[PDB]
Amino acid sequence: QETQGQAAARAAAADLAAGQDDEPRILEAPAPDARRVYVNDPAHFAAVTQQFVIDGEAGRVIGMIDGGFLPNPVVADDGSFIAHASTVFSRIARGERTDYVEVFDPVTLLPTADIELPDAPRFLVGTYPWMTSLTPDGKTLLFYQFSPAPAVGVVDLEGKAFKRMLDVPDCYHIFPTAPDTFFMHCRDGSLAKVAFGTEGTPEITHTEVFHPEDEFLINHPAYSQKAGRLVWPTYTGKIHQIDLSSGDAKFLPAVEALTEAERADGWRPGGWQQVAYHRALDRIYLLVDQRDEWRHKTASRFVVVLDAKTGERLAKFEMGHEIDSINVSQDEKPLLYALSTGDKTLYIHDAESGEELRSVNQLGHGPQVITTADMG
Amino acid sequence: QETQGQAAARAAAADLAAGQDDEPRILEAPAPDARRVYVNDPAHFAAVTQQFVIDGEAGRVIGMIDGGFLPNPVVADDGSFIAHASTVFSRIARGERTDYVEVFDPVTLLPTADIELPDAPRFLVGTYPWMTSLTPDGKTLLFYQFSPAPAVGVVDLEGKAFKRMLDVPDCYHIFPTAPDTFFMHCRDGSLAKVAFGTEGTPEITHTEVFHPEDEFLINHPAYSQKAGRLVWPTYTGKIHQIDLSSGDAKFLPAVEALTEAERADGWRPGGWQQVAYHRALDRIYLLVDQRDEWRHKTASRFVVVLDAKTGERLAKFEMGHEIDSINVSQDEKPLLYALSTGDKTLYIHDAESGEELRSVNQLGHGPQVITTADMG
Amino acid sequence: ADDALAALGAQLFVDPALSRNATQSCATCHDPARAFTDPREGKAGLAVSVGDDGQSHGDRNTPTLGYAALVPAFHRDANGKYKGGQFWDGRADDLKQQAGQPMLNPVEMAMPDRAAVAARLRDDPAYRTGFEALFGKGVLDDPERAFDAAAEALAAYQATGEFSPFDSKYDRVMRGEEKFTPLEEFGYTVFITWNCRLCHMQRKQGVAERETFTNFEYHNIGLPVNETAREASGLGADHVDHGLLARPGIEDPAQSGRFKVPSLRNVAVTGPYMHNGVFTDLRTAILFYNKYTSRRPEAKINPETGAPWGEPEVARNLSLAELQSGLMLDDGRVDALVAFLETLTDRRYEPLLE
Amino acid sequence: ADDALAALGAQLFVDPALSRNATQSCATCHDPARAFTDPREGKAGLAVSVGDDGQSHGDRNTPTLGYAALVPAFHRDANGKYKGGQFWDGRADDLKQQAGQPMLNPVEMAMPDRAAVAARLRDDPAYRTGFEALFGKGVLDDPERAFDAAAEALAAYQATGEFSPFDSKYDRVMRGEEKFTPLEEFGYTVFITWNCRLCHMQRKQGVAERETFTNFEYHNIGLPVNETAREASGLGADHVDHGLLARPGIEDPAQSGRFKVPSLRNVAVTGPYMHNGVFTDLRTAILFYNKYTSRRPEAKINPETGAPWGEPEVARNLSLAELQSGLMLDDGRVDALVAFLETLTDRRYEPLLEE
Amino acid sequence: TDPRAKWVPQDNDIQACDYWRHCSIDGNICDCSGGSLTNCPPGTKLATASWVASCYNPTDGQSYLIAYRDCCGYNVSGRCPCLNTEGELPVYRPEFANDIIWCFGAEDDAMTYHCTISPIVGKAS
Amino acid sequence: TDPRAKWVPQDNDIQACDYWRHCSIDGNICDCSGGSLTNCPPGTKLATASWVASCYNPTDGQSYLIAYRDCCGYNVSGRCPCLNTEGELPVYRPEFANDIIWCFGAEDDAMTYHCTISPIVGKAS
Ligand code: HEC
Ligand code: HEC
Ligand code: HEC
Ligand code: HEC
Ligand SMILES: [Ca+2]
Ligand SMILES: [Ca+2]
Ligand code: NA
Ligand code: NA
Ligand code: NA
Ligand code: NA
Repeated sequence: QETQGQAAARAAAADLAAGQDDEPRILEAPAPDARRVYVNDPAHFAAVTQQFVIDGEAGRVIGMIDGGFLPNPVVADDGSFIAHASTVFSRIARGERTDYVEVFDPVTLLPTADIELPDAPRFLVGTYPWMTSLTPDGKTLLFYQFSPAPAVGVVDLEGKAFKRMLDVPDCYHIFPTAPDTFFMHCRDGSLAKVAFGTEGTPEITHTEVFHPEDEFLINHPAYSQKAGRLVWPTYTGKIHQIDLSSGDAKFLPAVEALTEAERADGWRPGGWQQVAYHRALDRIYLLVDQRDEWRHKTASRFVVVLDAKTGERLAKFEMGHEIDSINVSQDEKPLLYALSTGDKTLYIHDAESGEELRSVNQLGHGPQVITTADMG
Repeated sequence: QETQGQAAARAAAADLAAGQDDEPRILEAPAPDARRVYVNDPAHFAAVTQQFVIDGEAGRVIGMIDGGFLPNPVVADDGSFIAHASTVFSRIARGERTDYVEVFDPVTLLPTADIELPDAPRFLVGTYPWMTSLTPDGKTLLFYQFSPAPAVGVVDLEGKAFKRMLDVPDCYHIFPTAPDTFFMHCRDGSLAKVAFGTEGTPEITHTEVFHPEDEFLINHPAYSQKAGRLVWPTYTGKIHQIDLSSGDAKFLPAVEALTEAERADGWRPGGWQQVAYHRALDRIYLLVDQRDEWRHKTASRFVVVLDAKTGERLAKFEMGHEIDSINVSQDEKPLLYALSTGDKTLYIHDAESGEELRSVNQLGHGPQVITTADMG
Repeated sequence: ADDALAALGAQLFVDPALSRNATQSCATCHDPARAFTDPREGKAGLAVSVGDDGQSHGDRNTPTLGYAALVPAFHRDANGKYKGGQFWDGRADDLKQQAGQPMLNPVEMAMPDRAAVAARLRDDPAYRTGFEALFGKGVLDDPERAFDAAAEALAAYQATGEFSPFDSKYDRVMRGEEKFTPLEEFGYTVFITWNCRLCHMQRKQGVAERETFTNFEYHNIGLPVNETAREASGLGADHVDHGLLARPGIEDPAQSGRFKVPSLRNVAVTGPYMHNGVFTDLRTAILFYNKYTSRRPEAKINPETGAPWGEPEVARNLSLAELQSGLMLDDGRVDALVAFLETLTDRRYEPLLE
Repeated sequence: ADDALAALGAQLFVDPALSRNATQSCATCHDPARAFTDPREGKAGLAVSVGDDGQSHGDRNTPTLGYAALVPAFHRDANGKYKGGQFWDGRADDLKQQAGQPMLNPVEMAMPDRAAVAARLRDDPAYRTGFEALFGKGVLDDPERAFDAAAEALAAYQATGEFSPFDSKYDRVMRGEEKFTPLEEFGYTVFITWNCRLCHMQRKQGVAERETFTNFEYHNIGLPVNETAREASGLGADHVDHGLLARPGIEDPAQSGRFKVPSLRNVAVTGPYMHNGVFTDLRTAILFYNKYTSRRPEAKINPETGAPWGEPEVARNLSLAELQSGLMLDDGRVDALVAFLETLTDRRYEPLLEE
Repeated sequence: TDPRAKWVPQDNDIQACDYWRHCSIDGNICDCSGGSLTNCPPGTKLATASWVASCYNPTDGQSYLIAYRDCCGYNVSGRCPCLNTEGELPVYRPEFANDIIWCFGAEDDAMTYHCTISPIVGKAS
Repeated sequence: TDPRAKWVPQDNDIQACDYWRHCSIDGNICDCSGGSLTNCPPGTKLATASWVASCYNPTDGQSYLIAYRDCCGYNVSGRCPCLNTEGELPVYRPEFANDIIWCFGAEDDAMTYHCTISPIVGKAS
């Protein structure tokens, strides 16, 4: 029941009473672990933004990272580093644009690489986790470009240099599967495999169309690079699962997150990060609520949990708050993270019981994106 | 009683019905007038900030201006231009610091000058209006430097160039009185008159000491350049008045904003911009409330109005809100401006009756500074 | 009377007696079977039309007469932008002032003067009847009155519902009578969200009562010379088409190289394209706009030639603000635009789509 | 025992019989009338001290012995920072290891060896009684035992209240017996808000029981050579005082030029200043720090000479992080700091404050 | 106020988030920062790009195409924030997508979001 | 909670604005963004400059000098904002003035305000 602030007050009183000296210094964040959670605040399109580095178990902010206009955060699964692609201007929001990649040490938070992206090539959009992506080996960062056309930038983090833009078809999002390979979702309804050697035009293969034109796949699918699992829900909560572990796309049996009776009762997924995927447990988590069909970006008060293999519901939680985004830790007995944009608060739940354990408030102006490293 | 938003809905509806066409374009702000009011938002020390340009008569936002870290706003009294001194960094709040002055067209709000200030010379402080100041002719901007020592930067707005730093004594604030002359308030309890050239040590002359070391003169005195009147409250609401209209300092009788009984009962000034001065009316407005002596930065809910000549109280307004800053328009039948940092709302009052007339909300994160032009 | 006036213009429109050697009428170059354009293959293909002498070619593509009646008289609006008038360069104030000009154009119908026109009208008993009933006895004996009256009849004729039926698929879909196909709806959506609608819509905002997919403004979109058409024109390789700057009274150098925004109605059936008919295909006309947006090497290449588009005839006054939109049209979006523009075909021209 | 050991040290401290020519005691260079410093004029003014031979000059200024007993024994803390010891370079671990060295130093007291020292102690009947009562019979017969015991005695004497009275105005103010003047209080506030507190306060944070205005650390503040002192010492134009690197066992080149932070107690009366006594005036020592912060031309000029401060003797490992504060001390704050430092004078030396 | 409830358009106040023309608006209403319904505030730059929605007008029972254009080159206004998604589709259908910063074509290559205007560019269908 | 009421120090929670050491704090408590009471959060830079206040400790009845130090180089944390002014004097007495961004001496010339630490430097007098 003793809060972190109270324990700190007693320790400081004990130090003063015992005459214990200590040097004012710059703290190091604790070593990255399974329970570390990052919360990004795109700040409702503000020119500058903030990332919050949080200890999930303590419910404590252990560090922060400044960003520019709608940055894309990435977190290496092995915990070795974090990074973002960011955007600044020479006069706040006006003048010369500089797009750039920064890599940070994950305990000092110090920038270890600052890589300028030529010709201001970043896609400026409400933050989608998979618009910027690390390759599994972590030596390459891939970012999406919309203007003048869909394109994918190759950033070498090892050599700390921009390499080139890749011409792609009318496709969206970046799901890396190998050092030289990533998948995209295309307007025509297919996925595009993009294989890029160190030189030339990439080899682009399409799969067969896997969803009809009238079936809308959300902007925030879950992707486990280590499982090669792409979990893509539709506006109705229908869930597409694609296995990419063999290096090619294999379409798993489609599953419904809601029942037909619930769908008729107006139950629909809604929010920002509406889906989480736990790799070890092979488990899908979805933000749902009762809502009109075009209120798809509003907060949801419920989470449903289903077996990815069979699509049986394992649980349904009443979250107790207006939740926009969810994610989970990738350790055993995982935490369920429930982020409220409206409350600016990360709510930390036990993923098994759905019970609220603790919370971290005051997370910016409009926090939206939760990132966890898969370290196991 | 019909709101601006309703009136606009009505007009837009009539345009659609009449088949009236219009071209989507960039608006001009209405011409600078006596009831234009500027609200700056230092945003509780955020790296980037906003200024709100407001029509006080309609209670409408007519334009905005982006700024960096704790910029200093100035407004030309004749309405010809606005300017600020501002600070940006190459990576949001970290990296290379650039200090610079911008001058803006008051109707397009476009920058007409961007003048770099060498060696990052700006004083970074919670915004005090008189830490950066225009000469009466509006050709020169003067800014205060604290580090490594008290200094005053001279910026030529006409030539759009930085000129020089001036070494000054242990003094503070800048109150210009002539093309080449300003006054400062000194630690020793005197004022310093600084008469400067393009080169050469400036002619620095101390007035007599005018207050004891245990009277505390607030960081936000009111200064009417056109009247040469400096209105300087102490923590207790005692007001020092200095007449600089002759070009030399003349010390006026001190007045008490609060009665002895009020002072005995805990009445003190408090807030940010605690004092306003109306030139034509020769009236002093002071933010006051019942408070502890060391709660001098908290909001006040009352404004006292007094005759600057006699010290006679003309009114005590109950503001009905938590007010941190006041100021007045400088025309006949002036408006009393009452800004709430907590509510992020500018409350617009009739300065004669004290009655709230209208309000402009959503003014940033922690708006603190009100500026008006004296155009008469 | 207004019916009779049009009826007179209907006669004059198909009358070769208004050409010097009586070989051509308005209908010869404005073929009612090809949306009032010219089907004849000349020295430069369909880019430019052959006059009455059988040899002379123009330097400009013959535009449709469909919906020309909806264009306002030439004027300068409050924004300083010239709008309306007739001809690719707006040198004619309106349909009336334009009508007589082809008649006296030596590279076109080639009548020596108004007198010669009057003489030809006077030779026709039905014209003496038709003109005099409308304009008074002895009208045809006065060359000035006869010429002006003929011009008014043709203008009146051009203003009939027959030239502007508004019965295209677009028009039917906008009356709720049918739906666009998936591809057509995409095309329409692209058209109104991309830079197209900045010039090819009547109004900036609101809904037009009679949309003709042109704002009537003048723009230099930076087109190259049409080599063979310029050759066929005989105006010389030294010649520059200065567009709107050619209108008498227009002196402003900022108008050099600017041309009237054509109406996109019947665009699918009125190729080749642009003021000089340089592009034979509709898809090419669309793809041209990619040269200002796309960074792909293929955007610099005219697909009809496999060579670079070519330098602008007039390198200045390009509408760069509008043209440099920051977004490239992919092949799917080009397909969609073609599909949408095909819906702008009048009912009677729908069989021409194949 | 505690009283007696110290009392024995008291005798040795004033005894010139511990110098070769018997002209010189500890008290000669560490004069109780001058806060245990050397009032004698040499070839380099009061910068360096003249030894027993009457000709040899040292290369370092003679520091106060007052409050030296508060300094911890030499060690390296977990921060990798060396702390404590005795001598400007901390080459002696503590007071006991230090005490005997001036006795054997040929530029100082100049006794040939421990046997010659033992011999002098043996000659005094009072020492035979005093030493044997504390260390056993025949102590003065064993050169090693006698030298070590003399060291012990001298160390014990320097640990008495005599050397660290804590009766300065500052101490009285901290007890609430009196108040600072506005100038002193300003000076105090400046001292604890400016970079001074980073090196001249015992602790990083919290409150010290027995503050002596030093963290006992080693810092190179970038001082020049004292030319007349270096000439007088005879060490050569090519000689470099490496400070802490000179201590045997210290091999780390980053310790070159670093010296022990002196206690600021009695500073107003122990001029001249710094390890080589380069500055005559207290104000001048203070102004030196402005060279790292001020941009004014005057800031790089030594006001005592009218010439630049000078190129650092060791132009590496300077404490730039602490020195480059970004804020210059104006004359008012210098006046204030002078006034504060003067309150650090032990009561018995308050009469010295006028000169 | 029930955020999940079917959106109810009104035609009485352009500054409120339930004004009929804002049916797929994302960001801030420009009328609250010195613009108007269909004009940009001074100092900002008007994009030529747009996202589109068919917004039902309750007044005349007609559905209009609103082509939302951004005013760019300023930090977000922070006044009258609104987010509606009537007929809003995912990013792969960008013409209907409203998370995108449609600042393309703006003068001085301005790409920062300040606010959005709501002009009618046609009748639906 | 009555803002104009006399400040009431406690010694049981360092993240609260009434914590005794925060008597003249202006900005944010570093403990709330990855620092601690007397240490800066990772990635920020410790200023060497400071402002002072005599703060009464209700635990031991002693008044201590708190020399506040800013952690700089980051945008304001936005967590545990507090502003107290016990003994706080105007700018012309800068050693007691808390509006000044006391970032001087910070590594890399960092001068942006992130948060403030509250270490004891002596006893009051
Ligand atoms: C020799 C072929 C030819 C004949 C015969 C001809 N035209 Fe044309 N028409 C053209 C060409 C070429 C242009 C464009 C010339 C230019 O823009 O300078 C044109 C332009 C026009 C325009 C302007 C349309 C627009 O969008 O700007 C109208 C109206 C017109 N003609 C009507 C007529 C009438 C009436 C007649 C019969 C008197 C006629 N034409 C005879 C080829 C011809
Ligand atoms: C800057 C204004 C402007 C913009 C933007 C614009 N156009 Fe045009 N368009 C013109 C003008 C002017 C011409 C005539 C050019 C000439 O011949 O000199 C033209 C010609 C055409 C033609 C040939 C029609 C004919 O009768 O010859 C087609 C087809 C066309 N445009 C389609 C488009 C499409 C599709 C887009 C959007 C991708 C577009 N335009 C963008 C102004 C514009
Ligand atoms: C010739 C003058 C002279 C005499 C005699 C002398 N000293 Fe010193 N003392 C010095 C000098 C010079 C230093 C500093 C030298 C150095 O740092 O290498 C010093 C340093 C010291 C220190 C270290 C102080 C500190 O703060 O680091 C102590 C303790 C000391 N002396 C005590 C004694 C004792 C005990 C005796 C008698 C045995 C004595 N001194 C005799 C000149 C003298
Ligand atoms: C970087 C740590 C550091 C800082 C910061 C510092 N000092 Fe020092 N101080 C020293 C060291 C080390 C010496 C001895 C230098 C030497 O002789 O090599 C010293 C010597 C002195 C002396 C001479 C005392 C004597 O016995 O010779 C005075 C006086 C002094 N400092 C005052 C100050 C004042 C006042 C400030 C604040 C402006 C200050 N110092 C800042 C470490 C520091
Ligand atoms: Ca054509
Ligand atoms: Ca000395
Ligand atoms: Na050709
Ligand atoms: Na002309
Ligand atoms: Na000397
Ligand atoms: Na050594």
